[PDB]
Amino acid sequence: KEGYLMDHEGCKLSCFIRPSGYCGRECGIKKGSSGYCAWPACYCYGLPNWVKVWDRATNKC
Repeated sequence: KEGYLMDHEGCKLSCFIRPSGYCGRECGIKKGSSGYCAWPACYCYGLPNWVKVWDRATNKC
C-alpha cells in the first residue's frame, strides 16, 4: 500500500527543510519499503495493509 504518513495529530508528516532520506527512514519505521519527500510531505511505498495513511475526507489536522 502507498500513501502519506500521518503524525499523532492526523497531519501529514512534513518534510520541509529535512535532510534527504528522512521520509525513507520514517516510512521504514512503519515497515514500508521506500519513501520520499513528496514536498511538503512524506509519501511511502510498500506499507503493509494494516498501516493507516492520510485521507483528506476524514482528516483531523
